[PDB]
Amino acid sequence: MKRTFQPSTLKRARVHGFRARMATKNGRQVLSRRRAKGRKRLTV
Amino acid sequence: ARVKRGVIARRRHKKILKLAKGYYGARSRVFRVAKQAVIKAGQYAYRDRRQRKRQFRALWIARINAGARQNGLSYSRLIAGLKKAAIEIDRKVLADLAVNEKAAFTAIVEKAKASLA
Amino acid sequence: SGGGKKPWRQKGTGRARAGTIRSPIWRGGGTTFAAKPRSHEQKLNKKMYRAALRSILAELVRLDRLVVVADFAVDAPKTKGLVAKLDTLGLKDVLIVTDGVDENLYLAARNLAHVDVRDVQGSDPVSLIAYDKVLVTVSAVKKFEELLG
RNA sequence: CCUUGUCGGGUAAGUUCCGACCUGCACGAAUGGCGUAACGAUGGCGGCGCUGUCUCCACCCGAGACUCAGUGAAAUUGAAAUCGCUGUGAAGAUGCAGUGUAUCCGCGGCUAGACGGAAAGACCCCGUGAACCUUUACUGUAGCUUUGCACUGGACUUUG
RNA sequence: AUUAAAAACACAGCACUCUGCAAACACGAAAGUGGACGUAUAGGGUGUGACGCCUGCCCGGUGCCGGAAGGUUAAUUGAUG
RNA sequence: GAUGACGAAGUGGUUGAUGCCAUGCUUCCAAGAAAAGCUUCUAAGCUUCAGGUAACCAGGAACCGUACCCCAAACCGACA
RNA sequence: GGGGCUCAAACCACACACCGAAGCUGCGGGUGUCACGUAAGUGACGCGGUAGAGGAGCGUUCUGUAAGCCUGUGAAGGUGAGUUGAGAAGCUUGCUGGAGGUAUCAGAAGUGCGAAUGCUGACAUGAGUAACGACAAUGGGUGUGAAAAACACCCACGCCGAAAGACCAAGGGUUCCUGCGCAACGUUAAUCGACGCAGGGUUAGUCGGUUCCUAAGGCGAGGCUGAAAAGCGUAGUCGA
RNA sequence: AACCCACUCCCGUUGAAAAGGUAGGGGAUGACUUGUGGAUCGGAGUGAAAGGCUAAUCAAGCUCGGAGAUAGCUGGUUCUC
RNA sequence: GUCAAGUGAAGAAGCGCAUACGGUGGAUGCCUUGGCAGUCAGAGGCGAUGAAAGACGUGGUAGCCUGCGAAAAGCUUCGGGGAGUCGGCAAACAGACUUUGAUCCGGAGAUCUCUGAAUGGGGGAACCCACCUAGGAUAACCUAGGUAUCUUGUACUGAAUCCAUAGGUGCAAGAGGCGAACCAGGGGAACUGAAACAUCUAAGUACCCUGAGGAAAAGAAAUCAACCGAGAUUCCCUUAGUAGUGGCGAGCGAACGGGGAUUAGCCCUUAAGCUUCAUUGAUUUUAGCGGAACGCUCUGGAAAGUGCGGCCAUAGUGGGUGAUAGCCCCGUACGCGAAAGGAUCUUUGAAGUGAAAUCAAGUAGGACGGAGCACGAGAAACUUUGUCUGAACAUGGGGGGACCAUCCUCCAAGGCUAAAUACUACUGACUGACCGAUAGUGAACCAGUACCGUGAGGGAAAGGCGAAAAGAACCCCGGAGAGGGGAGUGAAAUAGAACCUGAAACCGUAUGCGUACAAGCAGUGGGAGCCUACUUGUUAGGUGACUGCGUACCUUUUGUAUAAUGGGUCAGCGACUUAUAUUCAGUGGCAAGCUUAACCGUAUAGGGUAGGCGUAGCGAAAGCGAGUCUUAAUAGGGCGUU
Repeated sequence: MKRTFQPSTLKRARVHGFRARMATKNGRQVLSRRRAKGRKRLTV
Repeated sequence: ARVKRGVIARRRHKKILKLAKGYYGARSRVFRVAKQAVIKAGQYAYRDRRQRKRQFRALWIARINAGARQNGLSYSRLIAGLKKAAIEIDRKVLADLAVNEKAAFTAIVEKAKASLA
Repeated sequence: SGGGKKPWRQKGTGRARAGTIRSPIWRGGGTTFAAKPRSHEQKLNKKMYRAALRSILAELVRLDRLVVVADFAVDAPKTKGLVAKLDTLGLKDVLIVTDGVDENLYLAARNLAHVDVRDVQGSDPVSLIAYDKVLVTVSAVKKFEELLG
């Protein structure tokens, strides 16, 4: 009975990290929406 | 112009819950049960203003009946004298004279044994 | 702000039907008939303003609330000089209606607590039914009859 | 389907089973036909052994239950001073009517009722609701294909 | 996955059909890629489902394959009225 | 109940791996990573000092992680 | 309907009484309409009510009247009592409150809640009920302590022992250790703790990474392609 | 045996657990089990095929917009005479 | 006394009701350092001179905010200010700095680590590894610069290939990124409405994408008009919901002509205009300075309030001071003021640009297929064009809604142009019949936080002591507890920090009465006894033995006690609004007239009568008019009419 979150700091950064978001246009506007909302982290 | 309704709603709950004073349980202390209970108590209070006039009319008649059969006459023979004689005296004070002034009630039932009709 | 998705599924949850966190029933939600900036300006006919002024001036005469002077001018721009001249008329809480408001008469009496200095054009239904006396000059009743008669 | 067809076997007795018969409602030869060793947490039958499955439960051992100490929930809930019966009644009553019972209050148990609790019935109907699938429904359309004209030329001939 | 582990699916074997290679086919507005750095004993698709004995009749309907060349038929052309 | 000083025997025969020889051998088809370090060859180049190869001598090897938990009360499961 | 009833408390007639409705009458109460009244004023007929139409109001907050009036000799608010009105509701007052309030008459509305399996918070009931997380197992002594079934040590007894033992990667992030603590957290108590507060603690040429190299795959100068965004990709250069 | 599975019983169903446990059971040198990194995604993948699976969600994920969709339906709509 | 019988007051484990206090809880009222919406202005961008957004560091205590950046709550300079200061949560304490002028406030400069377009190369953002040149350093480094790509320009170099093209290399110059809307374009839904749906609608909306600017686009007639004329564009008001258009359904919707806002047209024989500098005066902005006039008295903790008397006023309904202040304080009216920058306007030069070359050819026109014009290809004009074609040349050519003639009016295929207009993330000032902690921003408070998700994303709750901390020395019980009892403090501590008010549900203690042989919506009519206050009793409050009648409420229904729905309860919140058109009623102003819209306005005034409706109808219409139609028929009816 394993669950859906199996943590890995390497897979977290290559899917959701900052370079990954700013590599593509649709994620480069995740980072601007998430900065327009004024969030503390903007890459989690 | 915003208006908050906490001062008017608590004085309106406190009127209906003062009229509920003396009621068992949540009928006297929560509003949804006390509003219904004060409405019901004023439906009954309306109804029983009519029955009070009926319950005393039965009690007068029952004591006049009981005090007439002391003198050898029923209720309906005592009342029957007075489409022929005329005392014009009512059930309220004949019941009060059957109990209290028992000799002045014997004088009325002999005027009704004088009518014979 | 917010309340896009439904808070729970439509059935099965034993909970009353919701469609947003921001319903007007919910304490986060919007006012149901929320205000927007609107105007409360309304239309008087031009004949109807004039007939209502002409009905007010008639009652200012009839109640002795209208006091006509030959001319009304102060020389210095000074409130003390105009208090001292209204006191010669037995007069406080006044409307002063001139034909044209001069500059010293405006600089005096614009601190003074219960007077106004209007011209005839700038007189209005409320401010000559509000002050306990109205001073018009003789030049003002000429201008009131150019407008109303 | 009729149907537990009929006959044989197995049982004391067998709608299942086995072997037959052919009267195949409504088998049939690559939506394969009929067999078939081995295989199977496969379906149905029968036997041996074994037994608390059962006649029919008895005793025993641990963990709860029960009691005391400490901590401390939940679904539910209009309000409750919350009986039986027989009638009545939006047609199956703790509450109406009539009448019998019945001192007041727990605890342990048992679940007949409270049309008990749980999920705005899943069946059924409804809606000029939805979705998804189908096609020889309607209307389209991607794709494939045909020809005209472009890109696109000359040079003889069959040919008009 | 979380009520169905089976007789369902897969399978080896079998057949049918497509495909001559810049292959059929598939993903792509397209370049490109996969098939495949393979080449008909190969690859795709369909159906049956070890093996043994076998797989009858029907080409009307519908599909597919081939066929004359007649009739009907589209844009285009623009005679004549 | 801590620490400073002293402190004895320490050999032999058996049985042995799932460890090592072994990335070895034998056999089978389904036919079994790349690239660098490394070894070597020359090119373009060199003054044929630089460069190379041994020897001797002297010095150096930066940065980051390191506690603790892992058949879990420290991870994934709202929970010791 | 029950008790119970038999020259009836039954049925059939007739006579006379009586009881019985919010009906009717007596008596006291608004204006609903209408007619009269030079508008005091009495009369007459009404007055159950859902959907619904009409008519009249009360109360709340705000603005004008309001630089007014009230109020620290005590506002709003809260809690009582008394009183008045057909009603919504008003007025007066005791206590609490400790700084505001708004006669009247107009103006504006976030204007009146018990229901929407409403929404938020608080709080009941169930109920001091069920449970307290594997049925390895605990029993004494001593200590400390405000208090020990649970902490420390001691003597026993059980349990695991291809782990309930030792490690590594991952993942976490100080949980490690010591002194002081026990509110909260710990399914009880706790002096104990993975809890609080403060100090300390992690030392590398050789162990792991970086650095070197590549796989899948990603990016990709130019380039090819595509309404745009972009897709694909060569050289390359990332990626254990 | 480990390991991976999940046929049967019972318990558990407010659970120790949003799918477990105990006793038995299947595979266990293979079409095996598994770590780490990667590839494919919403009329779209993936599927030894069950409409299965695509983060406890799947006859079309999640999230935010169109958007206060629409609802001839449901429920509710607050002072007095 | 005894025995029989009859009668029954006390004795409540617990419950009910009332009252009195108390707890829980946080309502209400009052409040505000926070929001919300306007009006008037500002300036409309930031960034390779390294932005938005950050990571990490920076302090005597040191966490998090705010500042800063290894020069790190700051360093140098001017200018201002004049007595205190070392930012805030956060009060204290250390060690200090300041009249030889600190802190603070503006202008200018210096520093400015790491990430981020991120730009030397990589990468899992805040990390890793380098190279080149110059200088300095003892087998280790250090300092100051360079090192991205693409575009354009330029120099040098040179493949197949002879020439020179491609390519290579170096230099200059520029670009990239971010931002709430506004703008020009590219691509473009669907639910929905039509009471189904497909044409159509929704709607060229949402959304994605690309550019530009402080505005943008548009714009100087191949434009409209009817034989009269008007002259760019954009914007508002009307024409008018009219003409048209449309499964002629739902719907969509002009123009002519008027009224306004604004006011410029220049050129392709080279121009206005605009950018960059350099200057000429001027005006603003970035901080400040001066800034009038009240005492006594009363109550009180405290006076601004009371009572009396004054004063000031270009300053009187400001903020807060121990209760309500024109004269206490800070302001306000009103005057003044700038070392140094910024910005606007203006002189008068300069380099540019506009600028495409020379009045427009693959263009106008046409045929197919689309799209637009309000116009669903329709008699369809006009405009755009994906495919195919294809002119005339001022004794031309286009338009005037199929088309043809005649008139009228214009010159397409080159351009550039201000103002009126749109918007507000950001500043500032004023304002509100806006909100007042369940409200108003999600956010008054360390909020886009905590928390939930792998992620995009979702997204809270939480204000109030007092005037002043005067925040409770000391004593006592307790575990050097928690929490209390005193004493102090204050006006008040039942203002003691969870702190103003302190409601209701809910939970208690005390007291009075009722209740253990009596059946059910829990009340109501009658009613004894008992108990409290009072005064007379024929009262007032509490309790209510006993008894008559009595099956909650909502919703939904022909009907519900219904065993039909909904509600555990309390407190807050929660549902007929607003805009624009229109009709009817009431109430008003004017009246055969009435009323204005944009806009103007020293601005609720006044102007502005474009328009709208009325005074005349009938007809499909020309038209005729107190009258048409019809038919050869003024012959016969419908509509209107003082």
